[PDB]
Amino acid sequence: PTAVCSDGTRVSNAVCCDFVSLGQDLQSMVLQGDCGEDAHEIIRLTFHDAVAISRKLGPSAGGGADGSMLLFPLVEPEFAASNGIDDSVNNLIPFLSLHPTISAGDLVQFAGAVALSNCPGAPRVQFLAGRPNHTIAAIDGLIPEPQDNVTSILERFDDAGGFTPFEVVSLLASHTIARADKVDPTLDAAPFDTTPFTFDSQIFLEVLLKGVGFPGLDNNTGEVSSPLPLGDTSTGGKDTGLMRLQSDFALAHDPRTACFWQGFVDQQEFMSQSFASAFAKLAVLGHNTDDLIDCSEVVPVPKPAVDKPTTFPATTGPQDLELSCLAERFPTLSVDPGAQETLIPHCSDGLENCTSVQFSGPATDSP
Ligand code: HEM
Ligand SMILES: [Ca+2]
Ligand SMILES: [Ca+2]
Ligand SMILES: [Mn+2]
Ligand SMILES: [Mn+2]
Repeated sequence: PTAVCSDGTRVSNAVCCDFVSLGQDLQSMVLQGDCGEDAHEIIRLTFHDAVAISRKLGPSAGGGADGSMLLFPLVEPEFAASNGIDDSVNNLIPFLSLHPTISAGDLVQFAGAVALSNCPGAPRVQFLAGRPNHTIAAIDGLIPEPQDNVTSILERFDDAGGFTPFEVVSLLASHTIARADKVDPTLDAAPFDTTPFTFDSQIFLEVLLKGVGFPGLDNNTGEVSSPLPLGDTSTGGKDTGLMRLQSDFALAHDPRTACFWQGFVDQQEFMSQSFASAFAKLAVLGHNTDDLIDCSEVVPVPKPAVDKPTTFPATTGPQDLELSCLAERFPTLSVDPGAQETLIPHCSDGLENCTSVQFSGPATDSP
């Protein structure tokens, strides 16, 4: 039966109402309404928590979206594939006691939904509640790494939850708001696209440009050359140059995924809807949706997509593209004016001095 919540929201089930105050606390205490560092790491955690599940190995290998990352913070966060995930994990642990009617699995996925809503252009994702509050730690080896090839990547997603190559590329839209802190031991927050605080299709276009150099070292595992490597870090600045993952490069050029990859370029609505569909499927891995309840209405309405069209970043152009998809012509797009590479801002407000909430906690990371 229906009820209305404290902020006035109509809900199909009154047990959805407990998520209202949780969302408010996630914003006030961690996310701060920003599509910033803390939001990005929390979105990354939804994937690390959910994908640790295997059809072929059976339930003992992992329970998927079950909050195992939070309930066993001394196990999975410290596996090599998850180096750096401790930040999100430690930020979320306190909410377990603060909102004890909400399972760790629900907490992770709801935090991800709220985090996404802070990012201009992101979809309002489905949110189902009712994941059980108990599980066990997954085994190591279930999380794809940037050095993995496409066959491996596709097999892992298929084994986790029957994701198709389209769904995999759709999920990787998330790298439109992604940066790397661990891939290069000399770099902090190296962005994967020129708008890491905007949920747009720049990532799809920019992975297709010819690489020309590196923002840091030239020999990091899982990293390939970037088309826009220049930053201001060599002189003490925080605007790290753009980084490209080997896995993104490979997905953009593999015959199984290349057309899906390019298909999202300058297709904002198609990209956000496709991400939303694949993400909703990721969010319930390890669960039958019949055992869950629909609490989608308590997901905040996201910031709207920006006005700006998809364009070539300064100093780049269509002549720099490496195309692989024969089925669809790459669209004609404007080029941003400028003779020099434009620094990619370290903060959503365009400055370099922003700071982020970080709670201390039991999960740890390595350099
Ligand atoms: C083949 C699959 C994937 C690979 C190889 C991969 C790899 C990576 C790597 C290497 C980083 C940088 C981590 C660091 O050094 O700090 C990263 C960050 C990130 N990942 Fe992915 N990822 C994959 C899929 C996904 C999916 C499915 C999602 C979400 C649906 C996701 C969301 C994110 C986000 C939001 C960040 C940014 C975190 C931040 O900026 O602080 N990734 N990913
Ligand atoms: Ca898990
Ligand atoms: Ca972006
Ligand atoms: Mn960190
Ligand atoms: Mn990060």
